[PDB]
Amino acid sequence: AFRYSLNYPNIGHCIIINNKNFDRRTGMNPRNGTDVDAGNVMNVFRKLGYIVKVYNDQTVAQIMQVLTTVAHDDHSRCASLVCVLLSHGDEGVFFGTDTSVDLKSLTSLFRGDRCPSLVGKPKLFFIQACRGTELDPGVET
Amino acid sequence: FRYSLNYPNIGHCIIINNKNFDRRTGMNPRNGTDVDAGNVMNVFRKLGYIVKVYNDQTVAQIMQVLTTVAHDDHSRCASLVCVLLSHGDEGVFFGTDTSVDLKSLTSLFRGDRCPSLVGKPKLFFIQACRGTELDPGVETD
Amino acid sequence: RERIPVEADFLYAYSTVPGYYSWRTTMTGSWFIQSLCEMMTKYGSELELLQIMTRVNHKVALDFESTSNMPGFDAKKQIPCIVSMLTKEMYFTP
Amino acid sequence: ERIPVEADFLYAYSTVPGYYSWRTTMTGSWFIQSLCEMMTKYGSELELLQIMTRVNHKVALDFESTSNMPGFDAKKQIPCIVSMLTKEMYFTPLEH
Amino acid sequence: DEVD
Repeated sequence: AFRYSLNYPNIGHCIIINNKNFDRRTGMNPRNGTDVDAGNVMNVFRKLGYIVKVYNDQTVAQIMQVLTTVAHDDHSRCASLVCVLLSHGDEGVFFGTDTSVDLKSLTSLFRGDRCPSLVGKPKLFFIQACRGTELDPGVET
Repeated sequence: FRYSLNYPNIGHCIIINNKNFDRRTGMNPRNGTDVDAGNVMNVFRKLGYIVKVYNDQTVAQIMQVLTTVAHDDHSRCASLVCVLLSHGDEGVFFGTDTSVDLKSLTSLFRGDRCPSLVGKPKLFFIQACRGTELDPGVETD
Repeated sequence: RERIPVEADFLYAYSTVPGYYSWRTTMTGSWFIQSLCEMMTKYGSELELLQIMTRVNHKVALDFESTSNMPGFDAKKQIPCIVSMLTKEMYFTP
Repeated sequence: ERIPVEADFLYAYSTVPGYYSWRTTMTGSWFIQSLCEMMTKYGSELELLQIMTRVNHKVALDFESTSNMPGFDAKKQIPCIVSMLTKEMYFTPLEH
Repeated sequence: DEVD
């Protein structure tokens, strides 16, 4: 089969982690306009059939609770899983409202030996966050 | 859109092929890499690439090879292909002598460092280890 | 039954390159997410997801350029980074 | 027009960051032999990301390690396709 | 089978 099957009752869930306001004494400026990102995404995936839930201003621990709970649910009836991550970041790390966490720690919750009911099914992460401080100057064609 | 093939040459295929390593490294021989290198050569030569194979290259040799390719004129080339066959670790590629950061190799062709290739596809194929984790697999249907 | 890698069938669609900053506007939002939503809207019911993301890459690369009156941060560009461990084509409509 | 200096790269990795990458004795690495067989089969038909998807599938399904080395037996692999391409990539002017 |  060349195509992931859509022969499931539900195309699946869409979890949006939307981080706007951060712990002040970390020095992270608010992410103004992240609310339009989250509403735009929610509407896109809602109209495609996904069941969308939005989690605003989650700490690292809270993100893990959210995604650990999703990973332990039953997805027998779901064709896929979507996860949109909107926050600050650095190289390899995603920022809660409190501090950073390794992205590998978020994504590995859905690994095939840990998330059985999503085995063989597309698991789709979209990650809006910085990955460092380098800036791309561009080049004229 | 699609990358235009309307060029005289589809482009160059550079293969870096490392079988035997400096005994000071302790890395074991990569027996059968000549099978990989010959299969790649045959494949890309059949689509019109001009294939050059560089065998058992040290870090510094690799760097000079690719820097030369970067600094050449590809105005007639539609694309560039580079195949890297060696040992590796997370983010690094082993010359026969020691490791080098992969970013150092590939950034030689970045848009502002290699203007002859701006807007054309730079295609790397990397056969190397990226760490020491092993994938146990999971049974499905 | 058959065994598959525990890391199979993931797609990590990053807004930017490893090591690079990621650009967002206060009014319209993220360059990447805004471009994602636009291409998903136009093509979600017709194209395969990796093809969609390549068009998102085209939009982010060509349509946006930064502005900041801290001129070390001005006139910068961004390209997203599509990381696929997918083993089949992903279409959102059968 | 200006384009990003990092644009129009593809990094097709044999394996996932942090992971070992597997070879056969002397029949080639799993990744490169699957790449060559899908290039051979589809290089005049599919665009590059479609090909590498079928490479990911062939590596993920048809290979499993046999080793007497402790802890290395019956292991799996999936390649890792990193695209900053901005267009479809075909290797022939007309796909058939 | 062996590793890189």
